[PDB]
Amino acid sequence: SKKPPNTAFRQQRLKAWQPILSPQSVLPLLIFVACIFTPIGIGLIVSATKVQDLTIDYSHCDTKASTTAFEDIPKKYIKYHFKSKVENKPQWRLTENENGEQSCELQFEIPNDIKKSIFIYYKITNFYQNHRRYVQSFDTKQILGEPIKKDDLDTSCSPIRSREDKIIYPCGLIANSMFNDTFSQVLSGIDDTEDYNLTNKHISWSIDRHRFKTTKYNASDIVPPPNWMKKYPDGYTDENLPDIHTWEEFQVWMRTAAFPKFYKLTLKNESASLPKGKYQMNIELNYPISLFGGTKSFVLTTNGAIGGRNMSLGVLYLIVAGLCALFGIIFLVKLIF
Amino acid sequence: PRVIHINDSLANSSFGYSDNHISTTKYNFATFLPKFLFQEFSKYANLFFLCTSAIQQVPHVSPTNRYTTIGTLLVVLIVSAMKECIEDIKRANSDKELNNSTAEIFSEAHDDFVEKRWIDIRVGDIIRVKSEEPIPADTIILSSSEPEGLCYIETANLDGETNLKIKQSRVETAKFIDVKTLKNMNGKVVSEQPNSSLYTYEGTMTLNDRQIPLSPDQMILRGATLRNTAWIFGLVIFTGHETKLLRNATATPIKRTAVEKIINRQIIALFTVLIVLILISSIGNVIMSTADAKHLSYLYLEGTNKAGLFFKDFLTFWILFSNLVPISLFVTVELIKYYQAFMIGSDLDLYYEKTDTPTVVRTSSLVEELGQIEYIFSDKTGTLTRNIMEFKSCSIAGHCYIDKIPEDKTATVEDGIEVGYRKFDDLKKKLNDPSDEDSPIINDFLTLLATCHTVIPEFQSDGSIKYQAASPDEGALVQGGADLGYKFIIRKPNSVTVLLEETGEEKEYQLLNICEFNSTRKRMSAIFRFPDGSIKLFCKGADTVILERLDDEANQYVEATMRHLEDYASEGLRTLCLAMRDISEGEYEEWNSIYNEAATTLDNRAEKLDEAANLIEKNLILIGATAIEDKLQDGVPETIHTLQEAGIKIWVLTGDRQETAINIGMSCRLLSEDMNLLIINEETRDDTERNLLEKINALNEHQLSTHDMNTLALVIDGKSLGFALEPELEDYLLTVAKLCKAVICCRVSPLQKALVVKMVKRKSSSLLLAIGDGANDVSMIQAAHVGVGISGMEGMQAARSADIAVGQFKFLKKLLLVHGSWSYQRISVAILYSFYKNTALYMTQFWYVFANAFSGQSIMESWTMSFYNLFFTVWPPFVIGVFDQFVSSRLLERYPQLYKLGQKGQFFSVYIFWGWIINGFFHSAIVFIGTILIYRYGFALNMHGELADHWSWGVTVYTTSVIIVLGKAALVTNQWTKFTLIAIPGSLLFWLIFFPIYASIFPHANISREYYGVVKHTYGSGVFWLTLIVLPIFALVRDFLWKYYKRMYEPETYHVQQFQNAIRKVRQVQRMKKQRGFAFSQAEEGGQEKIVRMYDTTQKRGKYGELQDASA
Ligand SMILES: *[C@@H]1O[C@H](CO)[C@@H](O[C@@H]2O[C@H](CO)[C@@H](O[C@@H]3O[C@H](CO)[C@@H](O)[C@H](O[C@@H]4O[C@H](CO)[C@@H](O)[C@H](O)[C@@H]4O)[C@@H]3O)[C@H](O)[C@H]2NC(C)=O)[C@H](O)[C@H]1NC(C)=O
Ligand SMILES: CCCCCC(=O)OC[C@H](COP(=O)(O)OC[C@H](N)C(=O)O)OC(=O)CCCCC
Ligand SMILES: *[C@@H]1O[C@H](CO)[C@@H](O[C@@H]2O[C@H](CO)[C@@H](O)[C@H](O)[C@H]2NC(C)=O)[C@H](O)[C@H]1NC(C)=O
Ligand SMILES: *[C@@H]1O[C@H](CO)[C@@H](O)[C@H](O)[C@H]1NC(C)=O
Ligand SMILES: [Mg+2]
Repeated sequence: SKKPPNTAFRQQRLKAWQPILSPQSVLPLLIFVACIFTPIGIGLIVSATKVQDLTIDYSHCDTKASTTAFEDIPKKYIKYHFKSKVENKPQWRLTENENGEQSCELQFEIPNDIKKSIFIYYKITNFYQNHRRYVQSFDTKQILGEPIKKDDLDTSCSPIRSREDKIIYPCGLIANSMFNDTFSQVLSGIDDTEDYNLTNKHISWSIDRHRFKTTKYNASDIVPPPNWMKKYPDGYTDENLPDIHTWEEFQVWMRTAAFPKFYKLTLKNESASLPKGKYQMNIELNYPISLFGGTKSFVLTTNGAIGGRNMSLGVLYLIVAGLCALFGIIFLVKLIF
Repeated sequence: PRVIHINDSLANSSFGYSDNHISTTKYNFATFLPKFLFQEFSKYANLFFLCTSAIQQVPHVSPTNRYTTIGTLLVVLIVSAMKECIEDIKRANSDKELNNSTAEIFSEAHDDFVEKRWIDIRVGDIIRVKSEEPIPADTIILSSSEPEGLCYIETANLDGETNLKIKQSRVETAKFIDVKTLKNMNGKVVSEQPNSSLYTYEGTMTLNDRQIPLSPDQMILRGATLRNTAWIFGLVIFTGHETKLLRNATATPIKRTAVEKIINRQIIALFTVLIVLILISSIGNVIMSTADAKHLSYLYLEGTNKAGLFFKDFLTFWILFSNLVPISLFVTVELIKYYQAFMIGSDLDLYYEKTDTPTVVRTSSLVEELGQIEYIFSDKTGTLTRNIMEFKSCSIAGHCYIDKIPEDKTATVEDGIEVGYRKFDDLKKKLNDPSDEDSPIINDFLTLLATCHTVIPEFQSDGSIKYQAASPDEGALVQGGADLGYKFIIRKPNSVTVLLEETGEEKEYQLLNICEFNSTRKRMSAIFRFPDGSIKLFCKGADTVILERLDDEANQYVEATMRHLEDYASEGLRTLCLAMRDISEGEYEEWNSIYNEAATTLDNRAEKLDEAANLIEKNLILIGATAIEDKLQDGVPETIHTLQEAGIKIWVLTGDRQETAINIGMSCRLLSEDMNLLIINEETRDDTERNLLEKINALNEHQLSTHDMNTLALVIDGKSLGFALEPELEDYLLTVAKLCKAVICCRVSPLQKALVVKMVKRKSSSLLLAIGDGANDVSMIQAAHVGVGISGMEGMQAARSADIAVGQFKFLKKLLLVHGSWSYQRISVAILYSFYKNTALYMTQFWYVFANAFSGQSIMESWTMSFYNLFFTVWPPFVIGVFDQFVSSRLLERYPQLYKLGQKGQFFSVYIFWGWIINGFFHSAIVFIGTILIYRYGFALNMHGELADHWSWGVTVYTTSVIIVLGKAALVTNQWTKFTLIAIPGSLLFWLIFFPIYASIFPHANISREYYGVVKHTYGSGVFWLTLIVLPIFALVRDFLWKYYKRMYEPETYHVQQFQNAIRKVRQVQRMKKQRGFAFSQAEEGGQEKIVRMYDTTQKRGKYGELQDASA
């Protein structure tokens, strides 16, 4: 009437397995690990050394480049990895226009046919996208397009949301600090070399092109952010108002980074392959590096299976398979002694 | 004083007395909120997170959202309140089976005894208690069925005394014997206040224009049991919680276990890691934001003052690092403690089949205290003994006779003194031979077994005869006598008759005079005129009183009897020497005149009848001696030997007399042969301080070996224990009690059984257990660290108020050595893991402050981090502490010295807590440095050039820290059942299914809006699935090598006479070598004088029940 049942679960005698730790038990475990991690580990190294890239640090182009001819870039600003050997170092010159705005023109040689897709990034160092004041500083409803009034704005976009009894429309530290350098959408071939057109469409994420919708503000109650006031000197009108649904360079910047050294995508070309030739990229210099104190670069990678030329994952598979092939032998060392 | 009217219930409730219920429960409906909150806030993790959740409410401070830690705190405070309520309900319905027990209650409108419950007993309510029924309230008897309205009560729950006490109703009230005349009682009863003084009472009843001076001879208490009488008609006075034995019994107190006191030190040891890492991260925020103020102009930093946003960022790192302290640690260990109490109460080896009673754990907060017990404070009567006495053997004419012979102790060649054993059929063959000369001296021995008593015989409806004895010693002499023939059948007011078995003759002996047993006399005697006409005196008593009254001219069996007593007392039996003398006709009439003038003297007759009794008991002839065995419970001597091998020191605190506890201690092998008794029997407070100092001047003058300390035993009376607990003398007592093997305390009050446990508790760090039964040791159970009660044997009150209620004493072996040492070793590993599990995850927030300019940005999502403590890593702390037997149950019972691993606290310290927190730092620095070299610029994906953002990397940090901490629990655990397969690799499969469903439903409800594109760019990416299977193997490669190295190598276990001639010269030291152990359970308040004169057995029952008139 009160007797507990004699099941093996109530009497603490469940069927159980105890780990046998012995040099005949854990030895085929350590061999199965170090025979399946080494085809993976060298497969992530052979994929990372097939990525071809070129990184030109154009940070001091407004200071260390003459405006007359094509001098060479100092080699401290150049990193590059290709299959074939390069023959000419990349060149660079400054160019002012009738308005007085500078431009940095980088000429470079690509020594072999790159038959993968070509992606143009810019690298920024010493910029804290991951600051706690910075990550949360935007309005979610304004990105969706809702005409939010003043006192129901997101209070985390606090120093930049309202200038003169108005609404800063892309409020926040993120949209105010947007990278302004305009990469030219063509790699101009110099001599006996064709052009290479580069698309700036489908650059951002696919969920970003949905949630970034055109605004339902009417361009009379909204002011640009204070660092956009060179592109919009008179302000916001119904004509010059930005459509952030198709502004896919703005969607890349708002997708913040994890670390103070990051890439951002600008241009891509999936359709064709660029051949060997002397190309030229022109960069309109609008973003000063005295704002954040780091460097800005120009990247011309291709993609691998794990991203780019990053050897860290394949090495991590070989340190682990190195320890699981070391201690598969040092089982036999301490036993005999 | 308390005024009680008789037979009007409306007038005796306007004073507002208590009812008859008792409350066992920890809290009522009123005191549930303060007692549960004080129990939870005394844990330091629940007090820290109450302060953290207020720090999240000041705006712009918290890195996560503001409802993150108050939502986790309300979950664990609700699960902790559910475990408390489903125990206090089980404490309330097991309390309900007492209040709903049967009690016949007189109803004045009905005018008959109607059946009701106990709880319907109000003060002033005349009840009726039948035979062998517990008394339901503090009751004064009015009349009874026995002659002159008497009854016998058993007080084995009031104190430990194993005899019966006569209670005699007043002559003015004993006429009310019928139910129909019970409606004429009109008056009042003036009683005293409840005072918990057991043996004193004063009251005055005015019944029908006449005063009645009441007495403690007219009052029966609640714990007592009415025995050897048909019924009584008493009215109740105190009831419920104002009774004399349940005044100081309170509700279940908060008992903070010793492991929970260690967690409170490892939380203080974790605040000093918290405050350091807040200070490292907040002085780097002041340095960097003022040195690089021209390089952080895109943050639009204010720069108000260096002390203003020091504090505003002091609280941010307080919140970001607050989950170093585990929030789900205390409610995890509460449900390991709840479910271990469930598996204790479901064991068949702790289930008593005879009463159909399993063990139950009421206070389940103390399951792990059963692995650290260092002192067991036991009770004797009912706990160690079965409260049954049986005539074991007898020694007559220098020969011994026993039921069945233990063959090593058989009839051998003597040393001049015959030792050995014979059967009882040889006693029959030596009796029926007129050629053997022992046959006259055997014949007057067996008739002394069936005449000299005060047992009253009552024939049942069958041919079975029931012997009704006050003292259980002389009740076993008649029953054990009658099994050898010469059955005592009936008793007349002036004679007894003995029915001989083999001849069928019924000889009748005239009882002339009887002499009462006395503690100063240590003997009792009776004079019988035989059917021959020749009178004869019989006598039974102690050898230290009998041997001073002998004829050395006559008997030759004396030195053969005394050697049989030493063989009996070393076995543990209770002995009694039997002597007689043949007094002729003329010597009687000059003595009876001397006896009559002593008896008819009104005053001072207590000490003059024995001074008239020793004038006839001078010249006796020693027939021989008896041996009565007080039955112990089964498995008592094997449990005491096993628990003493485990390092536990057994103490005995009993309300019984001293000569019984030495006998039971000799029988249960606490005491032994070749052992010394440090007896402390002193009458004043300065006589014991001499006795405590005279022993410690002698037994610690030289350092004692561990063999010689096993020859010491402390025996202290309850009056000397009341003086040796004065605060000036408390340390002299523990200095000799810690060098003795066993401590016995005799005749101690219910309060003194608590003040001994409260004295070892505050003078040492050892954990104490107190096992007992009945309400005389209920205060002993509230005052211990673990209180155990013996379950229902017609007198349960300790097993209600206890923390564990076991079936008998032998279940203490498996409860401590198996279920106790498992519950300490499993919980100590489940707490060191839960400290580690919140360090391997939340310390990636600290290495991130060097990579975000000391801002305090969260590396992972706000709600994903609360699910870490609640869903995905809550099962391996549970299953390690529950289903993982670290060592076999067959090995813990076989080698009891493995219990000392839990007593020293080798598993759970604060120093070994640092080997897990540093293991949490090392695992957290591999997740961080491993996932910043991968995902270097965010350029780790292959999705048409797209990059992994801040939140796609934060999911890889969260998931890698889950596989690391589940892979650690897969190496920590010892035994892999099928319930570990749902916990350790089944909470990884839980998170890998929960995450695509949580992050594809909840962002559309504006909850966790950082996950809009994370599932495509984590689960669709090849770099995420390759990170999860190489970084946990990289970080647990040291834990797989240390666990393999710990298995093969580095193993742990899971001048004799110079003192013995010096210790005897102290004042009250006795040795157990030639002690001739005498014990008789009769008392002076037992009423053995007049009950032999008042009973006619052949007279049958009256019309009003089983009532018999006084036939004197
Ligand atoms: C690309 O992005 C660059 C960095 O975000 C940006 O450079 C900044 O541009 C702003 C806008 O012109 C500059 O702000 C100026 O501040 C000076 C004072 O140092 C003022 O002359 C002026 O502020 C004025 O403030 C008045 C009230 O305070 C206001 O009513 C006036 O309208 C006026 O705004 C300028 O605003 C800033 O110094 C630039 N440098 C840095 C390091 O921040 C580039 O212009 C931008 N380029 C393009 C093409 O968009
Ligand atoms: C690299 C820094 C690691 C961080 C430091 C660290 O983890 O030290 C604590 C450990 C304690 O051992 P475990 O935590 O495996 O538990 C052991 C338990 N008795 C069991 O049975 O599992 O010490 C060693 O193993 C010493 C080897 C050190 C070798 C460097
Ligand atoms: C990718 O680059 C190739 C160049 O290698 C582009 O192909 C050229 O596109 C232009 C369009 O103005 C045509 O006039 C040329 O004839 C094309 N050349 C070849 C060899 O096909 C291609 O359009 C680019 N993809 C884009 C812009 O999406
Ligand atoms: C291709 O590049 C040329 C060079 O400037 C440009 O004129 C043309 O518009 C580009 N084609 C497209 C489709 O943009
Ligand atoms: Mg008892």
